[PDB]
Amino acid sequence: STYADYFSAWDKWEKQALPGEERDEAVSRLKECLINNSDELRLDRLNLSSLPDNLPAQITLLNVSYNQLTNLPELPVTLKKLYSASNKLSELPVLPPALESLQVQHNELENLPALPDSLLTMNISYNEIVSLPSLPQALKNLRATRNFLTELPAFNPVVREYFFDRNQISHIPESILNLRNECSIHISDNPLSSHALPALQRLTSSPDYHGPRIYFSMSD
Repeated sequence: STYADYFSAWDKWEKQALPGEERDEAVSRLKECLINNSDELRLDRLNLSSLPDNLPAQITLLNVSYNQLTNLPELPVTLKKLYSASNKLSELPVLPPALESLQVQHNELENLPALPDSLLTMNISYNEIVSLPSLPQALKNLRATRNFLTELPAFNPVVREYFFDRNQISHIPESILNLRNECSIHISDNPLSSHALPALQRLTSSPDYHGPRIYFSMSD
């Protein structure tokens, strides 16, 4: 993509702004990013209902959080960090092959696309997701609070944190019990069996307990 191609598409895109929509500011930022050949582009809090199709191809970080987006365009193949939290996305495009961070919390997602093996961190909290695709083994931080998952996924001592608070999980599987002290699993506010709380209360506070750190209620 050439210089006139970019300025062209961005300039036309800016023309169709609603009142209150900061596409002017967005284009300034787009132009700044291309001129300086920058790795980062931040278009957060610009009241945007969409993005122009052609983002700068060299970017490694894209932040479009806090807008009113409904869809994201195809993403730069080079992208390592995508923040698009607090929008209205109903689905995500295919993810850049080497993405390392995915922050899409507070959207309207129902499904996730395939997750790159490079993924290290993801927050998908406050969406309407019901199942998870296969998880990257490299993944160390997954926040998924307030979705509608009906079960937990199946998982050297690296620090690992899984947040599944406020889902629809009803079964604590034996696979949790085989994780070790380095994994933390947050599981409060799920429709688990009446018995799960006191049962996990006595299990985890025991003198001889080995197994993941489990947070399983609201201090109850």
